[PDB]
Amino acid sequence: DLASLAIYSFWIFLAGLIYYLQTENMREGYPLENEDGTPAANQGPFPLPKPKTFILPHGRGTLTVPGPESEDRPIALARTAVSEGFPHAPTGDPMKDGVGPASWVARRDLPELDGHGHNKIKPMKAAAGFHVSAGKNPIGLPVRGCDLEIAGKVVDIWVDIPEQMARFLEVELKDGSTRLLPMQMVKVQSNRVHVNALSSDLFAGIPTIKSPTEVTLLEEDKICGYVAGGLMYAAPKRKS
Amino acid sequence: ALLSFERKYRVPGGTLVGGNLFDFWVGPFYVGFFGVATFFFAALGIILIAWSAVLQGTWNPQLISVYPPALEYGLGGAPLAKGGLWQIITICATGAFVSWALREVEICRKLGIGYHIPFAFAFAILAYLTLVLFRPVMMGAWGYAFPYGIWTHLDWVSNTGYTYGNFHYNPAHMIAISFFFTNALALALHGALVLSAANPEKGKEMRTPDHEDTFFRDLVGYSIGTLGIHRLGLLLSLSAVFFSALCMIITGTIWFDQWVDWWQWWVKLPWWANIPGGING
Amino acid sequence: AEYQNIFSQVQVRGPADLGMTEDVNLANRSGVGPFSTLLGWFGNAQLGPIYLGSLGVLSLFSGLMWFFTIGIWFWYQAGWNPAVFLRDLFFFSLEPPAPEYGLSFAAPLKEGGLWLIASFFMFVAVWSWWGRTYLRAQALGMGKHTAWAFLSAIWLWMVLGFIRPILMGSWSEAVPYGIFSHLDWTNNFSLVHGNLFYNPFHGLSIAFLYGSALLFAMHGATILAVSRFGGERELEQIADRGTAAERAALFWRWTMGFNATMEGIHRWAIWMAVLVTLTGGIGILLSGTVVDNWYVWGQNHG
Ligand code: BCL
Ligand code: BCL
Ligand code: BCL
Ligand SMILES: CC[C@H]1c2cc3[nH]c4c(c3C)C(=O)[C@H](C(=O)OC)c4c3nc(cc4[nH]c(cc(n2)[C@@H]1C)c(C(C)=O)c4C)[C@@H](C)[C@@H]3CCC(=O)OC/C=C(\C)CCC[C@H](C)CCC[C@H](C)CCCC(C)C
Ligand SMILES: CC[C@H]1c2cc3[nH]c4c(c3C)C(=O)[C@H](C(=O)OC)c4c3nc(cc4[nH]c(cc(n2)[C@@H]1C)c(C(C)=O)c4C)[C@@H](C)[C@@H]3CCC(=O)OC/C=C(\C)CCC[C@H](C)CCC[C@H](C)CCCC(C)C
Ligand SMILES: COC(C)(C)C/C=C/C(C)=C/C=C/C(C)=C/C=C/C(C)=C/C=C\C=C(C)\C=C\C=C(/C)CC/C=C(\C)CCC=C(C)C
Ligand SMILES: COC1=C(OC)C(=O)C(C/C=C(\C)CCC=C(C)C)=C(C)C1=O
Ligand SMILES: CCCCCCCCCCCC[N+](C)(C)[O-]
Ligand SMILES: CCCCCCCCCCCC[N+](C)(C)[O-]
Ligand SMILES: CCCCCCCCCCCC[N+](C)(C)[O-]
Ligand SMILES: CCCCCCCCCCCC[N+](C)(C)[O-]
Ligand SMILES: CCCCCCCCCCCC[N+](C)(C)[O-]
Ligand SMILES: [Fe+3]
Repeated sequence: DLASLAIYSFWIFLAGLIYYLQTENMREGYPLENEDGTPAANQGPFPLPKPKTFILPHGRGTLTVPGPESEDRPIALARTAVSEGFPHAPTGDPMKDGVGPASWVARRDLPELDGHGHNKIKPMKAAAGFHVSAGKNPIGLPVRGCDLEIAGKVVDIWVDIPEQMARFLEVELKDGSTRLLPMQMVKVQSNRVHVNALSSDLFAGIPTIKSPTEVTLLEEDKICGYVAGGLMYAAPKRKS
Repeated sequence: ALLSFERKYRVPGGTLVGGNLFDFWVGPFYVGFFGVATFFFAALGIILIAWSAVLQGTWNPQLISVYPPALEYGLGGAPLAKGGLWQIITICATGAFVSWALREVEICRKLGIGYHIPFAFAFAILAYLTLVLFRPVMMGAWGYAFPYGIWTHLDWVSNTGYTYGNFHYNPAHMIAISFFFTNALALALHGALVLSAANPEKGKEMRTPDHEDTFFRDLVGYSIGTLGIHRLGLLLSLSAVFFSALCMIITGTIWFDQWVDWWQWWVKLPWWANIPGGING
Repeated sequence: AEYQNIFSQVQVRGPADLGMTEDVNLANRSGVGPFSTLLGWFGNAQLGPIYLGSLGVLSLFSGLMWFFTIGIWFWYQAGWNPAVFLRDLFFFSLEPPAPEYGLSFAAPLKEGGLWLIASFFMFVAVWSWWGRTYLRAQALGMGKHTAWAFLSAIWLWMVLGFIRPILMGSWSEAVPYGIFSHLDWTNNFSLVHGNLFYNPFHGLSIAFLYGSALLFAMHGATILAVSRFGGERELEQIADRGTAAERAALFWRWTMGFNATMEGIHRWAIWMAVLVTLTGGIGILLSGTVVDNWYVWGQNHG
């Protein structure tokens, strides 16, 4: 019967499709590892797929995956138990060391570029002719931390030019230097910007950027990870 | 047992209950208090389903069916073999789903991410609870809930629907279906868009989000953008489930007649009710 | 309250974005529409530009002709009365020829001929719009994933209105043009084929429809949860994995014991979706051509 043939065939097709899809999703993070970095004995029933290569725009190279995996950074953690499957305690300050929820990845230390090869993200002051078009303008507002102290003041918005969206607030600190705060981690209010993730004293420790008019993917990861990490690591100095 | 980038994230903390007591993994799986609760609820639930299969006298997965108490029991307990097992399996299931969501919250806290995932899942739980708890309570009997069986749950959907004529005429059902269809359409388009940019024509460089905006604007004159589309898909699919639960909470309670006749209010409006011609005059 | 990224707190605007050139014939692009502050709370404020082109003009014109052919019939059914039109809007129906005309085009205007005309305009509107999804990707150097996904929807459409009718031997099998009447057609199709709940392809179609909502709920929620690390910049995370993509993956690994990549999730996405109308179209195509009664079929297991 043609319908039973069709249904039987579909189940075979679907097994192959799931196989294809699962292997496609193993182009990163594999092979699996033991807690010390070495290849784990058990890799599971799915083999790695044949490598594929992406051509990156603006002469930035290619990416081939799967490929050799490495963290390319020290991980200030250590075991807390004698067997597999337990947590790894920070060896220093987990905010400073970039571990746990404060983690960052070693992405390329260049800025993301738009389709024309210009920097994707710019301070609004350098983006012609971008301006706040709706909602409360954060520029000028005092910035408050989860300890209810003023950490600084907003001096600009970092905007995504091609996508016309606000990505960071540039906040100036007591010493005249600035930090980027992720837009998704601030609450803009009528009389302040509030930052639940960080107490006021942790603002100086936000990873700085090396050029004051651009930000690299690497710098972005360090800033975002640092701010998110405060949720767990600033919890003691917070605060109903 | 660990992805190549995983170890830096496996720190202590984030748990809701128990401190470090259950703060550990089993292979890839995080555990936590709610991993223990999930296991307890799920295991008891499956044991009880298997017990129900023994009392029904079959092991065929296409035949096993656990029915709620008959209508005559109302909202009280029933003998195990006559709807009581269903009652306990339902407590177990709810236990398991809520445990699962709460374990998800623990995982969010460890990972320093937003709570969006367990929030979205709660909608699914609410829809389940609408069918097995809220609606049956409002209607006065457990027996209006669906049975736990692969084919029998489908008999229930059919019998329940036809109790009101063609269920297509439920207006909240109509909105719900529209969100479902629109969600699937958006899923197809999101998936296709990202892939069409990451995997361009042979030999060409990866396209940018700018190309993605350009393509959709070229096509339909608008682009929701990259944050927009993930907001969209979340909204569409949660709205589908909200209106799914709505469409049923109102059926057998505030409306209990044939849904087709609900639409008469529009036709019977004074200013055109009596004009001849058309389909209704 | 932690801010949730459902609606933007602050909108910013710059010069109207005219988009990427690549191989696009720029003569065929409109200018920018207005900017909707309303839309801009949720997505992009900018409207337009759009791309015209001959195919686009054909498609759109043809699509309106389809729409107007149905509206004309609706007005006629209302006896030209505006008040009856609005009152009975969902009750009107442009219906296919009777079985007796078979597949012929010899049916009278009022008894099927107008249905065929409307159908004709829909046919060219849809297919020319498909060619459009291909060509807009081509001119931009992009993959053809959109046109390929669109073909899955077209498949169900074609099966319902064209392929299944031709195979059954008459246009009377096709779907009527009407709000309520398309629903009645749907209910009646199931009834006449012994209950679609016994069609394993209808059941797969549902698994994927539900599946699409599960997955987009999952994916959408995930991206939003990691948007504090730039998660929605999916293409640069594919090209250069960040902590967004790693926390995303690990959420799911810790929860359900496996996970995706930033590129691979979008492959799960496209397939979960296209399989709705793919299995769907097969379930319908087989109905009446090969299987008269799905309950009966299911008793023989096949
Ligand atoms: C003949 C039958 C009637 C009909 C009968 C009714 C009835 C009755 C109902 C619907 C409802 C549905 N119908 Mg109807 N309706 C029919 C015609 C249709 C048509 C159509 C094209 O003809 C469509 C598209 C729909 C679509 C709709 C949806 C809006 C809705 C189901 C989605 C849902 O509730 O999700 C919600 C999601 C859930 C309930 C799942 C949640 C589960 C989670 C929490 C837990 C599961 C995890 C665990 C068990 C997994 C196992 C563990 C393993 C490790 C995996 N109907 C016909 C006319 N319809 C239903 C509804 O709205 O209910 C609310 C409903 O009760
Ligand atoms: C949602 C509205 C209606 C509904 C109407 C329909 C209709 C109509 C159909 C189904 C069908 C499905 N329904 Mg139902 N059914 C509902 C209630 C549910 C609930 C629940 C609330 O707990 C569950 C677990 C199921 C699960 C089932 C699956 C057996 C099947 C595929 C679903 C799917 O791919 O989803 C999408 C989600 C995924 C893709 C994730 C995969 C998880 C699935 C496979 C879970 C399977 C669990 C099942 C075997 C329960 C065993 C639990 C164990 C004892 C632990 N239904 C309510 C009553 N359901 C289809 C079928 O063919 O059934 C025969 C079908 O045509
Ligand atoms: C009483 C009704 C019957 C039944 C009748 C049928 C029938 C008949 C069918 C389905 C089909 C489906 N049913 Mg059913 N259905 C029932 C029970 C249900 C229930 C439930 C009880 O909970 C559910 C969840 C489902 C849900 C489903 C879907 C999985 C599926 C349609 C997928 C889709 O995306 O189509 C929507 C997608 C399309 C229609 C394709 C769109 C094509 C493009 C080209 C459209 C062009 C648009 C353009 C011209 C218009 C422009 C206007 C704009 C403003 C621009 N059914 C009961 C048993 N069901 C379909 C199927 O495939 O089944 C196998 C189908 O034919
Ligand atoms: C709200 C929008 C959509 C949605 C959202 C959603 N679902 C989700 C998630 C979210 C965001 C979760 O993060 C969670 C997940 O981990 O995903 C993999 C989940 C999930 N959705 C799932 C299933 C599911 N969701 C459904 C659909 C939907 N989910 C909506 C369409 C459906 C449908 C449409 O029927 C199904 C079947 C699971 C894969 C997963 C939750 C897994 C879980 O809670 O595990 C804990 C419990 C067990 C391992 C099993 C317990 C066994 C019971 C004690 C006994 C069984 C009783 C049962 C009632 C019998 C059913 C018999 C059937 C034949 C009817
Ligand atoms: C799993 C498959 C799912 C799916 C996917 C899908 N659909 C597709 C495609 C894909 C990937 C697209 O590429 C394509 C698209 O371009 O989307 C943006 C599309 C599409 N699916 C659409 C709708 C649609 N899809 C369906 C759903 C689904 N599609 C499935 C759920 C359904 C349902 C659920 O019934 C609907 C109705 C369209 C938005 C679009 C196809 C566009 C098209 O074929 O147009 C042809 C006709 C016209 C150009 C005009 C139509 C007539 C209008 C009534 C006129 C009124 C408006 C007019 C445009 C005003 C402007 C005039 C002025 C100049 C005066
Ligand atoms: C205000 O009034 C005005 C005048 C402006 C008009 C207003 C418009 C109104 C009120 C009309 C509303 C339109 C409606 C209600 C349409 C809805 C129809 C629905 C719900 C469609 C659903 C199903 C459609 C399907 C499946 C159609 C499939 C069609 C095909 C696959 C094409 C088949 C091709 C055929 C038969 C022609 C063969 C031709 C060749 C190639 C030889
Ligand atoms: C990351 O890319 C994404 C966007 O950003 C560039 C989008 O703009 C869109 C397109 C958004 C629309 C208009 C959804 C279509 C659904 C309806 C309601 C017709 C998609 C698909 C996408 O993936
Ligand atoms: C329909 C969805 C089915 C998906 C379930 C199977 C995939 C999970 C197995 C992947 C193996 C995980 N591993 C060992 C590679 O890490
Ligand atoms: C309450 C539902 C009964 C649970 C049955 C256990 C799920 C097994 C999945 C069905 C597989 C059917 N099969 C292929 C073995 O025949
Ligand atoms: C499916 C979404 C539909 C989007 C609507 C299309 C808006 C395009 C407006 C472009 C026209 C600009 N204008 C008026 C200056 O010519
Ligand atoms: C993208 C692939 C995900 C796979 C989803 C698998 C769902 C299986 C549901 C079983 C359907 C049973 N039935 C009756 C339709 O044959
Ligand atoms: C259809 C749902 C069936 C559940 C299957 C879920 C697949 C998860 C596989 C995880 C196994 C992990 N590991 C490392 C032990 O292989
Ligand atoms: Fe995405």
